[PDB]
Amino acid sequence: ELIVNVINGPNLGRLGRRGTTHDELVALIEREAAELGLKAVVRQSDSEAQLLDWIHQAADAAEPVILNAGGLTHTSVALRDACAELSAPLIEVHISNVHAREEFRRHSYLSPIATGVIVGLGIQGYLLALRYLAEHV
Amino acid sequence: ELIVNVINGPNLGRLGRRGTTHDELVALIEREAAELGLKAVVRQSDSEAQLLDWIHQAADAAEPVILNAGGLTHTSVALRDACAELSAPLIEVHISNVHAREEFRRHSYLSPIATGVIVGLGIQGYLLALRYLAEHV
Amino acid sequence: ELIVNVINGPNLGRLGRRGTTHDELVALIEREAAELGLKAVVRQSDSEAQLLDWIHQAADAAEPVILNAGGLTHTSVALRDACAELSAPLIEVHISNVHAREEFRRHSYLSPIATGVIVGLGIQGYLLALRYLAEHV
Amino acid sequence: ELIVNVINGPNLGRLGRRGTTHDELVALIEREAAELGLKAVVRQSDSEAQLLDWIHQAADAAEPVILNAGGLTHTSVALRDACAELSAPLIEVHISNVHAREEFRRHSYLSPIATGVIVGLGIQGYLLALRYLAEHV
Amino acid sequence: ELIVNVINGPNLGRLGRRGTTHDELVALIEREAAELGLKAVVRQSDSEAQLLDWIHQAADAAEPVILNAGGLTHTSVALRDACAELSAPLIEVHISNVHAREEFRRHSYLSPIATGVIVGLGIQGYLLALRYLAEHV
Amino acid sequence: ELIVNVINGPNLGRLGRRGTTHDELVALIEREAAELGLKAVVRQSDSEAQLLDWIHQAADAAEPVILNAGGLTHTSVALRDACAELSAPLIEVHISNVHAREEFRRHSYLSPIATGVIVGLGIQGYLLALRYLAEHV
Amino acid sequence: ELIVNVINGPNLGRLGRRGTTHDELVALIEREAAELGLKAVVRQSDSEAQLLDWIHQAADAAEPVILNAGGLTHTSVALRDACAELSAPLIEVHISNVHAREEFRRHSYLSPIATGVIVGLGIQGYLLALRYLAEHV
Amino acid sequence: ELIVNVINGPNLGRLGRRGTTHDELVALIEREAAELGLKAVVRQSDSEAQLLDWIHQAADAAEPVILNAGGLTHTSVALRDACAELSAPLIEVHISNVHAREEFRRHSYLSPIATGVIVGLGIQGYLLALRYLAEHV
Amino acid sequence: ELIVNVINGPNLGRLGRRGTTHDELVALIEREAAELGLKAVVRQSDSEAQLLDWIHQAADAAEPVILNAGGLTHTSVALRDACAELSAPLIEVHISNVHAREEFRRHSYLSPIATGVIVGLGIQGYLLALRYLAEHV
Amino acid sequence: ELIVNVINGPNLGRLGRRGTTHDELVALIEREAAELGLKAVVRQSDSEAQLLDWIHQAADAAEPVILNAGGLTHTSVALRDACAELSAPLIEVHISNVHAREEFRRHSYLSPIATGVIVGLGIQGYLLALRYLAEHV
Amino acid sequence: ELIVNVINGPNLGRLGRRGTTHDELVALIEREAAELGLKAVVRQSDSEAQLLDWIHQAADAAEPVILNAGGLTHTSVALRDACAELSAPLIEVHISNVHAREEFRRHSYLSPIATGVIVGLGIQGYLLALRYLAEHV
Amino acid sequence: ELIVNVINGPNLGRLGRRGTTHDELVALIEREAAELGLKAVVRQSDSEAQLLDWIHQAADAAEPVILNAGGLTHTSVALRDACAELSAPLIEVHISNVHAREEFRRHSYLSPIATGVIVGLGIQGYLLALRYLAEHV
Ligand SMILES: O=C(O)[C@]1(O)C/C(=N\O)[C@@H](O)[C@H](O)C1
Ligand SMILES: O=C(O)[C@]1(O)C/C(=N\O)[C@@H](O)[C@H](O)C1
Ligand SMILES: O=C(O)[C@]1(O)C/C(=N\O)[C@@H](O)[C@H](O)C1
Ligand SMILES: O=C(O)[C@]1(O)C/C(=N\O)[C@@H](O)[C@H](O)C1
Ligand SMILES: O=C(O)[C@]1(O)C/C(=N\O)[C@@H](O)[C@H](O)C1
Ligand SMILES: O=C(O)[C@]1(O)C/C(=N\O)[C@@H](O)[C@H](O)C1
Ligand SMILES: O=C(O)[C@]1(O)C/C(=N\O)[C@@H](O)[C@H](O)C1
Ligand SMILES: O=C(O)[C@]1(O)C/C(=N\O)[C@@H](O)[C@H](O)C1
Ligand SMILES: O=C(O)[C@]1(O)C/C(=N\O)[C@@H](O)[C@H](O)C1
Ligand SMILES: O=C(O)[C@]1(O)C/C(=N\O)[C@@H](O)[C@H](O)C1
Ligand SMILES: O=C(O)[C@]1(O)C/C(=N\O)[C@@H](O)[C@H](O)C1
Ligand SMILES: O=C(O)[C@]1(O)C/C(=N\O)[C@@H](O)[C@H](O)C1
Repeated sequence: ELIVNVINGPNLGRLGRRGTTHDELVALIEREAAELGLKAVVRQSDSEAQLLDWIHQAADAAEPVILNAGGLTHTSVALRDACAELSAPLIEVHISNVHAREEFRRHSYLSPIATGVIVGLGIQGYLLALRYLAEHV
Repeated sequence: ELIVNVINGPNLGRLGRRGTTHDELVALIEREAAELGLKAVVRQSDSEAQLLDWIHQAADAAEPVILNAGGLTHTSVALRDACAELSAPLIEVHISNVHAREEFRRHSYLSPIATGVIVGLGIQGYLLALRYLAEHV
Repeated sequence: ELIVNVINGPNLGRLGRRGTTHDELVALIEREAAELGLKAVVRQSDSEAQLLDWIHQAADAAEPVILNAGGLTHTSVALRDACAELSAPLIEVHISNVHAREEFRRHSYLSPIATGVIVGLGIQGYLLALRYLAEHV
Repeated sequence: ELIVNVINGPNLGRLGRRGTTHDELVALIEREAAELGLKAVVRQSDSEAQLLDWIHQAADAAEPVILNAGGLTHTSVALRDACAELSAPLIEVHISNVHAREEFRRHSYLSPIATGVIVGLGIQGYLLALRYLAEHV
Repeated sequence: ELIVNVINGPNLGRLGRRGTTHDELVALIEREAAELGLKAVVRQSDSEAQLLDWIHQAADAAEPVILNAGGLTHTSVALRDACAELSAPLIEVHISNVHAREEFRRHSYLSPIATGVIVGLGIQGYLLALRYLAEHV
Repeated sequence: ELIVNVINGPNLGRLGRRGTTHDELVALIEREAAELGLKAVVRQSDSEAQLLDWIHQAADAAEPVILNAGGLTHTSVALRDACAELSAPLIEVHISNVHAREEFRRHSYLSPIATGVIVGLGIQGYLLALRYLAEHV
Repeated sequence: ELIVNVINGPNLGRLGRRGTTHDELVALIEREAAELGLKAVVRQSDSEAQLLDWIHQAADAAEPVILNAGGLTHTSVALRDACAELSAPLIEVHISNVHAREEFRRHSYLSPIATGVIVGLGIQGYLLALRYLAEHV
Repeated sequence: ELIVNVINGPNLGRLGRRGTTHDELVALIEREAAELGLKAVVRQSDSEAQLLDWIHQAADAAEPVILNAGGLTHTSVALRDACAELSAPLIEVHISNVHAREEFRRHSYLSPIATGVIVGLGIQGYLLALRYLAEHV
Repeated sequence: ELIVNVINGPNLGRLGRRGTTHDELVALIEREAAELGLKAVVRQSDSEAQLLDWIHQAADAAEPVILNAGGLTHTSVALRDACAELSAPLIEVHISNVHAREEFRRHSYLSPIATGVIVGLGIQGYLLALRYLAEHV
Repeated sequence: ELIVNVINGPNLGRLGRRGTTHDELVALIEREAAELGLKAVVRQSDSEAQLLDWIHQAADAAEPVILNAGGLTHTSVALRDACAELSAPLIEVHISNVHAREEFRRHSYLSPIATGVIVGLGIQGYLLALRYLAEHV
Repeated sequence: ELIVNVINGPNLGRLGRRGTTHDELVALIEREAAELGLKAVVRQSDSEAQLLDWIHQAADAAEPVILNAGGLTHTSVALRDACAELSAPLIEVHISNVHAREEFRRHSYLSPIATGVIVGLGIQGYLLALRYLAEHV
Repeated sequence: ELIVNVINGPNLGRLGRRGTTHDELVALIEREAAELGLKAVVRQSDSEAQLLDWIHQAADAAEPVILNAGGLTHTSVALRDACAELSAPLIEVHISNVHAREEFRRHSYLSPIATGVIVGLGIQGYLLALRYLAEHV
């Protein structure tokens, strides 16, 4: 199927003063998706409720999700539970290597329900997640 | 007093694809409340802030609350603290038996401040909570 | 610099039925700030996303922050991460002595990134935080 | 006919700090109406213009009105004139015995155009007004 | 000057079920004004505050006012006081002969500050008020 | 307590064409309040319903009120009744000496429930009311 | 009575690229109405629901209607039924001679309930409909 | 299941000047539904698009529908097609006996896809449709 | 010219529960358009008035239209008439073979004014319509 | 053609404290237009963008324009360029004799593209511009 | 009089990346005003129309204005003309020494109508303008 | 970097009646950008303030700008000053050869601060500006 949802959570709108901005990340993702024959829909919110609604829509549409949940990765049971309804693949992405950072960042509520997880590969992590989904149609 | 607040948290709007829908649950609750001589006000949100506001209103009105907080049961100190202001009974309800599921679901921030807790009895749990409140006027 | 942000999180709007109201707290802070030659901007929200936006603005303006995050003190990685972007001082304040209360309240995601922390001194804690910032220009 | 309008004027939203709240009053009225085979539509406003619009709608629908106009009972010719257009019964209700209070409260612009008046019987006054209308179909 | 304000108060929107409707009254006034070389601006509200704002605008513009205040004729000091600021003529109009009706309708807060008063001549009263203003330029 | 509410009713927005404007009056009040160690919150409306809501808020906050109700002084039972709920002092102020004017202005629905009344001292009346409240803490 | 409603349906906003524009048509109608001692209220919509609401208002006001329903002439039972409630005359107008065009345009749901019908006389058809209504008062 | 949707189309808001009003019809339906152990959700629109959305929601919820489509009964393929998605029963209702009226009213796009059809039994037709659905659970 | 409008009418938003969703259809169209050197603007509405406005815009821009009008294909003269203003090609598309279905679906108000018509080729019908327009520049 | 646009730019809303107000000017223009068999549409804005939009509409409608651009007369190339699209006459009007004032006011970006220019004849300048257009049909 | 308007034009919201921010400038001005016994109202816009409205309000209130018009200093006749209506002092301020910069910045439309002008003294220029107005009451 | 801003000023929305429309220009730019590996964000406004905000965003994002400012090219110091904050390249584009037209069009406030300028090459000028930026990364 063509459509892949890329959903970014809290503080990811701040990319590029936290070099690559979130707008630039959207552009990079869109270009790579077109190359792969996909259509990427990229969304970012600091609101858990908004993220939940986007995940609910992806469940109702049976669309795959690439999710970088920011701080809610480590803290939100609610976001996990929304993701548990997804029928298509869920790929967890983090820009930083969360396993090399504070202890609290080494625990994810999403990893057990995700198909797979990419961390520490920068923004290329998103592009690699897209290529997985393209080669897994 | 006639009025009981029934407040549902994250992902409870998704009932009936997660058979009984949330609209149907509202109908069942309303019917049982009328039978018991009560009026039930049933509300659902995926927003912690919205849930907090509803709990604040119930505190200011000295109205009892039946609360199924969804994932925030396990995670939100803020929701607990809002519930601590309530003067009337607080009944915690979960549809599933949270004690039979993942370890993280066996811990609730609400149970220590609730009057009581019903889990694992399905949607009938709400109806049983209503009957407690009716027989405790 | 003149401006200091005072940001209150969940349930702090309920001060004075939880004697001093939040409006009164704003007045007290404003008066003390004028005495110190500062301008205080006091804001309160029960919404994590709203708190994040206010912290983002303070980062972009290089303004100091006095933050009483309420229940999110103990639970929100996202709020921590927003505060990590601040270049000016961050002073954590709690009205109650959180170290004398439930175990879960003795852990803060903010303390490790804050300049300093004041707890248990009541509403005067805010005024003392302001005086620190004034004497540290 | 099934429908009865119950219209409350200024300060009646403050019931229960001025024990029974306005929400509770609505619940009590609704329950009694169902028992009587009626449907009660209960509305409250501190705005004369809003009350006038509700009375205008009841005139256009030929629906009966139970009206507790609050302070406007004693002061508003405009509200009287709107009520003069009603074709169905108008029942004036006051919770307090207005004849036992200040002199200005013993004069009503509505009493001369009302079918009848109940005062001093508490919130039961509304329920008794409903029973009149039910037995007068 | 060309412009005359015609301002109708409470219950005057109900003309023609209380034969001529308020829309028809506007049409009649507009036609007569054009014949007289004037421009009539006709407005109606059940809101005292709205009437006050229209009178305030006419004061700031030094425009004459034809005012049929409905029930507020007999009751509103506030409307009187707004009219006291007018520099151009104020003509009070009532469709019915208020002196032939209930005692309370025979007292007007506006008559002492009006240039003159027309009552009991029907809707033609407005047209006669316009002709006064035209012949008094 | 720091906060005092100053509430102006109908036509008081027109000050300074009815020299000192309402904006200027707000400035004068704010300055005097700061001198006295108070915070003044000054509001004006031509809407009775809006005034009622502001008085309701002051009742719920146990804050004192300085009220110049304009024409509603003489006419509104509803405004009186809202003021009767206040627990802190109510000071009635009029700029003009109402006892030297028309007979209808010599009767107030508010005076019997007010702590005290200042009339005829101009805009300084407000400043004197503030000084009373400051010396009565 | 002065008021006549002129109601245009789908595609009539496109006049003057489909020479005379709809704005110009409104102007022509208004001028002719003034000459005849009438007031014309001219409205156009591509929305059936909006047309229905305008017809409902004309029924409640007992005002005559000149209706050029565009394509809905041939297709809408709902519009017919709304027009059946009118007590004053209904004049059907079409700019083009619908009887000289496609077969489907030679059938109207409105003609059987209209007083009369004018087709093929251009925009003058509206002006002639107005003159009928003026001479039939 | 408890919930039944009752959907009324064009001109059904005009009931009771076209004796029983639409508000009264809602009341009658609600009462009968409660007696039968159901919950009725009654909606009316003159907009085809709005009716389509309500039918779409009933399809997604697998809820039964009682539909009186007004004039669109005879004309709308789109409404038919929306109803074809319903999995629960569809009961077509008309207040009037459409088979005794104009020829065009004797053809329905909905009858072939409806479970059954009630016509000519007045407003009781709705109540009888509800009783069918209750006895067919 | 680059731009082609693809306009879908009633019930086409329901694709993929009526496998391919409307979002997916948009993606497929966009990709094929880019391959052909075109830009496709894809819009869907259940509102006739909205469809009319989109067709009006395409007329004013002299842009070609691919139109799948859903049920309005068979019923709307208004939509036909809007399409008659188009100067660029109009291609009618239906996913299903309408000639193999109910008799009423074998009649189209659009076919006589369309350049051409594709039916029964699924969603590929849209892509084939795009390729026609690209090879006809 | 009947319609003439009269467009006023910055500071022209302030007429009558800068005797005749802008409202009065509108009235005078409307009356003169009716006498001449025209319809005048009079608009005023302090926003260049708003003026541009009004000129764009007049270009699309092939309607004549009487333009008093205020200060933008001397400064705005953008307004000139919008006026260059007009096909019907453009008449430039100024109330004051701009040639007798500061040097900067003696240069207009509009005069070279206008049909003609009237200055220094007061508000009658507009009426004379209207009479030109009427006699030039 | 207490009130002074401080109005900033285009690009002045960008202060502190173009050290002192606009928020900080507001704070500095407010503090200095309080010291001088004044109340400063500080506003900034990139919209000429918005600046014009603020100047219009200051004219109607007979309040003094400190104006740093940004680029419109050199270009806007409209802003000049609005300022010409002011009866109280107008003080022109620029942060930079405009006489040391490009030739076009050495010409101001405002200087000839201003009381006086301060340039090149930084943000202190505003504070010095305030002190002028305070010593000139 | 991928993103380039293309910003069009006054009257550029009117392209294609002033053959290629603004929508078509957007399409052409988008296609060329994709070919070059860029993402173009194309915006048009007749509002100087809106253009300023878009330039401010591009400054904060360190994104390059292709700017065709329309008439403001020749007149706006404010727009120049906003562009002076840009750190990435600024390319000035005009469709027409401004040096062959009126004298006032041969002067630009933007040229001295732009990297470079393209005029007179039609809409291809934008595409050539994009190719510069792509080859200058
Ligand atoms: O490295 C990442 O992508 C992160 O998701 C960014 C975060 N917030 O935006 C973190 O909280 C996190 O642990 C890692
Ligand atoms: O079983 C329940 O009712 C739950 O509250 C549902 C949840 N979210 O909606 C859970 O997160 C939960 O643990 C149990
Ligand atoms: O004592 C405080 O100031 C607290 O921040 C208040 C809280 N919510 O408003 C707490 O959750 C907390 O632990 C302490
Ligand atoms: O007793 C009552 O019900 C009253 O209507 C309440 C009032 N306001 O809410 C009064 O002003 C009144 O006289 C009595
Ligand atoms: O006769 C009139 O015109 C009146 O103003 C109508 C009223 N309300 O609309 C009255 O209250 C009145 O006394 C007379
Ligand atoms: O003198 C005053 O302050 C007054 O309150 C002003 C009024 N309206 O604004 C009056 O109606 C009044 O009697 C006195
Ligand atoms: O000729 C007319 O006036 C028409 O009503 C115009 C139409 N739409 O605007 C038609 O559909 C029609 O048949 C005739
Ligand atoms: O009799 C009915 O219920 C009808 O549905 C009412 C209609 N519109 O509201 C008709 O168009 C119809 O044929 C019958
Ligand atoms: O097959 C199609 O594409 C159709 O247009 C779909 C419809 N509604 O969405 C029909 O009403 C139709 O006849 C065919
Ligand atoms: O005299 C006029 O009509 C003017 O257009 C008024 C102005 N602004 O409203 C001027 O700027 C002008 O030069 C003349
Ligand atoms: O130096 C100043 O304060 C200026 O007003 C700032 C400007 N825009 O914000 C200029 O255009 C200017 O010439 C000087
Ligand atoms: O030729 C161009 O692109 C121009 O920028 C268009 C204009 N407005 O849209 C002009 O004012 C201009 O001089 C040239």
